[PDB]
Amino acid sequence: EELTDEEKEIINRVIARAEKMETMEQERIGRLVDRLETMRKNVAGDGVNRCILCGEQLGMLGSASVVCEDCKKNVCTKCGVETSNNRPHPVWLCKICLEQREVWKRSGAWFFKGFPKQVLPQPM
Amino acid sequence: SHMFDYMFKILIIGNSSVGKTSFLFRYADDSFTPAFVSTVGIDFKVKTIYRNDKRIKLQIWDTAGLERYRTITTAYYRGAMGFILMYDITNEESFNAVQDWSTQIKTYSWDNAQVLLVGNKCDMEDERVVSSERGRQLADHLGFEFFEASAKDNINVKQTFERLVDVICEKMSESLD
Ligand SMILES: Nc1nc2c(ncn2[C@@H]2O[C@H](COP(=O)(O)OP(=O)(O)OP(=O)(O)O)[C@@H](O)[C@H]2O)c(=O)[nH]1
Ligand SMILES: [Mg+2]
Ligand SMILES: [Zn+2]
Ligand SMILES: [Zn+2]
Repeated sequence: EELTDEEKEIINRVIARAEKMETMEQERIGRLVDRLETMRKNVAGDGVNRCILCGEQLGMLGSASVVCEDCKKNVCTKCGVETSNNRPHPVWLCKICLEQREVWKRSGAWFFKGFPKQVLPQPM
Repeated sequence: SHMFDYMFKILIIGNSSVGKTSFLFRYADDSFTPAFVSTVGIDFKVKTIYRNDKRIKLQIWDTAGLERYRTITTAYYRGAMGFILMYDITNEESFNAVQDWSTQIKTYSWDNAQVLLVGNKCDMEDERVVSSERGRQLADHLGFEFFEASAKDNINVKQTFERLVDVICEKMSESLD
């Protein structure tokens, strides 16, 4: 490597205001993640005979049903969202997985396939 | 939680003096300065844009090209979603270095990382030493998109960042089934 006079002083500043931005980013993401967990805790069904979200039975009870492309469980058309692009046979998503995707995108986790930790401290 | 949907981290890398910072100051504040103040390590700017029906906050990092700050600048690669690898169209060496920076990116960054090869200073057609056909040819060989632009004469610069952003957006959209 090499030495570094006050350069560190010039760099640590950038670092400092970058770490402050990281704190706020954790709060923005934190809220999104927490809201999602709450939704998960409210699952009342099993996804087999009774819808995974609400818990109402499916079948001859007059409740239409579909399978969610992401969690593979059965969801009623009420707790489900028909997604559609430019191709027939659209995929369905239960409300929780739809929000899951929104979180995976807005937080950047879709990139790292998870939440990473960039610990770049300041060289005193 | 502020007013935006996504936040893309972008790094601009390449040999010293190729015009990385200028490219930034022109996109952020729209200001060119013939002066040359080599960047100390790293620095960044934030800019929110509205594109593809989404509010996107861009955290654009400007890295030092000198081999001196390699370790500190490479440390910030792993967080990047997109790179702008530029060289001077009037400097053979900076263009010869591209292959290396490409390696540098493969090593310290994730896989989805999108890369755009930018040949800067296309205003200095008098001192041009690298032909468009060569840059393009290299870009195709590295799997990168190619743009020739100029910070000084605000040309093809916004179109560079906008292509980066859209490229990243499409990789996002592709990462979901
Ligand atoms: N003619 C011309 N000159 C440019 C252009 N962009 C930058 N320059 C000049 O190129 C020189 C260096 O610019 P910088 O933007 O400082 O380049 P840099 O690579 O970020 O420098 P390092 O931080 O040391 O890596 C300056 O003297 C600028 O005025 C351009 O598009 N055209
Ligand atoms: Mg600079
Ligand atoms: Zn239901
Ligand atoms: Zn689901």
